[PDB]
This record gives sequence, C-alpha cells and structure tokens, in this order.
Amino acid sequence: ATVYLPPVPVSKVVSTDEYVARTNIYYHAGTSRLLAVGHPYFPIKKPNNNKILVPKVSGLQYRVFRIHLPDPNKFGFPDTSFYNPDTQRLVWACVGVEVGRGQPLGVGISGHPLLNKLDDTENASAYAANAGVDNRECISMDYKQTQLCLIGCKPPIGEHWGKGSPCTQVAVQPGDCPPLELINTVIQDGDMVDTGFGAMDFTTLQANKSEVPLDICTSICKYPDYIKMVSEPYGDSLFFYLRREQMFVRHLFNRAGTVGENVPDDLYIKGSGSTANLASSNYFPTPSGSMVTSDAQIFNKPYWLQRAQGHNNGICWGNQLFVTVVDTTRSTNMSLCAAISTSETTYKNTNFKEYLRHGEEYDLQFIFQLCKITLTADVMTYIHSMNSTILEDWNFGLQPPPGGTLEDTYRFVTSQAIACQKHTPPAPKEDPLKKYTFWEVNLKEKFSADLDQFPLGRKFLLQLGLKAKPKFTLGKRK
Amino acid sequence: ATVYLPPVPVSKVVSTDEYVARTNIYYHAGTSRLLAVGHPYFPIKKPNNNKILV
Repeated sequence: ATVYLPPVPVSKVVSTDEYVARTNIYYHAGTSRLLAVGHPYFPIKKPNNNKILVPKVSGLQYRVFRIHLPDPNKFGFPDTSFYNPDTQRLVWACVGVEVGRGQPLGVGISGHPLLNKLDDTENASAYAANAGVDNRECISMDYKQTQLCLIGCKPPIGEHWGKGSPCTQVAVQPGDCPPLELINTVIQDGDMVDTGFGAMDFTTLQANKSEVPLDICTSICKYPDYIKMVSEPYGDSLFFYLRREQMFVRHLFNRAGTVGENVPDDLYIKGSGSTANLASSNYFPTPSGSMVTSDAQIFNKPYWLQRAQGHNNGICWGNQLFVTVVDTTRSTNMSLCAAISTSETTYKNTNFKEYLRHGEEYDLQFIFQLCKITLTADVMTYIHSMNSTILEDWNFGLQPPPGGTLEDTYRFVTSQAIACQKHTPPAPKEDPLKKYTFWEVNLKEKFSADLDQFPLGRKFLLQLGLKAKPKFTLGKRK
Repeated sequence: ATVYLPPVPVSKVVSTDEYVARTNIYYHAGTSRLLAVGHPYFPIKKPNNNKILV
C-alpha cells in the first residue's frame, strides 16, 4: 500500500485456494486412544479438602480438545524443499480425520435427589399437593440425544441466555423471572449442552439452586452458535459441523412452588370445590433421551476435510486445531460395588455400596497433507492487513533494533556493594493465558509419511488415487 | 536441534498377500446342522457328578 490497505478486499474476500498449492506429500498421525473415567453427576472431591479424586467427565457435556501441531518449517526435512524459503512458506492442511468411539452402546445417566416437582398435571391427580414447606422428589433423567462433532482452528462460538437482570422500568421483582439477554461465549471444555429448558446459565438464575441436577446447575448450558460462524467466510472458527439430535415428551408435570405470574382473572368462570382454586401455571414438559442405535453413529467413520465450510481447510494460522465432540449414545455408565465390611454376611444395602462411573473414550486419526502458501509482495501486503503476526512468526522483514550499550553492574563480582548495585533483577513475568480451558493434545512427531497401514489411510488411498488397498476390500455380493 | 527432521515414516510392514493367484478348481463342504438346546438363565449342573444336566 498505497493502494490502499488493500482495495477490494473488502468486498469479496480472497480465498486461500487460488494461491495455496497442495502437494502429494502426505504424513499420517493419530492418537493412542484417550480414556477418562469420571463421575458425570458431580466430581467427587475429598470434602475435608477441595481437590478432586474423581473428576467430572461426561458425553453429555462438550469434550473440547486444543490440538497443537508442529509446523513444517521447523523440520530438517527429508527434502521437501526445492525452492527458496522466502518465496513460499509451508503450512499443513488436514484432509481426513476419523473420530473413534471405544465405548459400547448404551447411554449415561444424570439425576437429582431433590428435583423440584410438585404433582402430575398431564392428566391431574392434583392442582397442588403443597405451597408451604418442601415438596421435591427423587427423580432422574438422561438428557436429550445430542451427537455432533465440529472442527475449527480458532475457538468455537456458543450462544446462551444469560441473566439480563430484573429491570425497574417494567415491573419485575425477584420472584418474577428477569428479562433475559443473550450473552454469547466461547465453547470450552466441561460445558453442558442444551437441556430443553432453553440453553442458559443456571448458576445465578436458580436461587433454590436445586430445581435441576448437580451437573447443569454448575455449568453454562449452551446451544452452538452456528449463525455467526457460518457468516465468517474464512471459517477459521469452524470449517466443519454436523448434528443429530432428538427428544420426546415423557410426561407433563408441575414444578414445586407457587405462581409468581399475573393471571388475568377473567378468562374462565369461577367454580365451587376443587374447581374454585387454581393450580400453579408453571407446567413444564419433562424431556427424556431417545433410543440409541448403530445407524445413528456419526463416529467411527471418517470425516473428510479435503473441502471445508471456510476458505480454511485446516490451514495453520496458529498451528492449532479445535475438535469438539459430543456423544451421548455410547456414553455408558457402568455400575459396580464394593462391600463396606465382610462383617455382614447377609444381604444388606448398608453392606454393598453401589457406585457409578462413566468411562469416556476418544481416538482421533488424522491424515495430513503438506501444503504451501506461495508469497509475492502483493500477497504479503494482503496477509499484513489480515494478521501481521503470521509474517513475524514465519520471520520476515523489516525489524529495528540496534540496540546497545552499557551495562552496569560492571566489576567485580558483588563486591559489597559497590558496585553498582541497583541491583535490580528482571522479569516477573506476566501473564495472559491463552490456555483457556481445554484437554491438551500435543502432536509434534506423531507424523509419519506412510498411510498404507493406518485404517483411515487405506480408505484415503482408495478414495484419492484409486489405489492401494493393499489387497483387497469387500464382498462380493455379499 | 530438531528432531523432527523427518525420518518419518511410521511405518510400513509387508502385505499379507500381493501374489495370490486364484486357481479355477473349487470344492464345497458343510456341516449338517449345529444345534444346541440349553437353559438361558443358568447352567444346570448335576452336583453329585460335575456334568451338565442342561
């Protein structure tokens, strides 16, 4: 520049598929399986202390991993360089991923010993059974079936309705629901999916703090904010998503507690008896999970990334991948027991102490394409306007210093002081993370160049070149 | 100093086959019917001997 920052773009934003050439050099990577054994309901901590002994792990929460990748320009190379390192720079493209489940078919489960529930109002049994002191019951559910996986390279955006706070312009008091304002935030590991009360916080909306389970009270519940993400052309925040979700209405119920609502008292006619009074108009549909089937598994089959939502196809502008997984369908909870004493020789429920765990597996197989971004002066100006940090990291002119001189604290040694001594010694240092809240997967040298002996690999050779297998695949008929 | 430095690859082992030439001679076999009729709730064993009753 000038002209001008550039032009044009904006408008029309140049794709990274017009000057970023693919190469036929392939490396292969994968993980060694991942296993995390939690307690979905709550983490089990030592209550004499504050540290976890069993974490919280669940498929009914987002499992969001921050994958850090090498860069090809760190290599000594096996000789993948035939040109000057300043006419081009190298970046990865990920062209296939399979995300495996090692968990059997069967659901996980959540619940609450005191879920806020009055009476049954699907078909009556009461108007109220209580409006004084207590009325909550032992009730469990498995939250709705959600399967989705989505892949990006910058952090995903979630939406949820946060607490818009009661206003005093229009009459809303405590004991009236607030106006609700949508407060959107990044999807991060440990966070709960939508429950079908809407996707909202429950940490400060809830004030009994015991309407719902131990798990969702203490999370933010979120719905994916597809909408802002698919409107970024580049799609660096995601360049792949899919979903399958469903839920059915188990039974209508009424919440524990009295109306806070204002009912116009002129939309009915008064009765006599039971029909004189009103129940609480705080009806809620009770939701419940769906039937699990092996034809609903979007997993253990490969998601290609040869093409992507974004201009991005896994192109490294940080050398990171974000992979978010939800699987509620193999999120088996396995039940077990240990006997408290062998002093009790009869069957007692004060003898054999039931315990639940959830075991969580994930494996990710990857095929990596080596790609290049060819740099001319004009290209370099576009990137500079785009994100300057990329140029510096690559290393590219024009840098000051010099620099110099003197220094201080001279001779001796100490020696007393003299001399100097100021002293004064440097670097706190401080501070931004940039962690933020993710299950760290380091890949740096799991990279390969054979892909005939990885299962994903074999299928990728089949798809790409129509060879090699190596001998044969399938049937026939069968 | 790094390491990596490709090499790379990991890894390449021999194909089970690549030179299996299928002869046009074929044979057939079979079993007559394999059957078993048990008890689905529990093995019924004879306690005096050690052998199944069902």
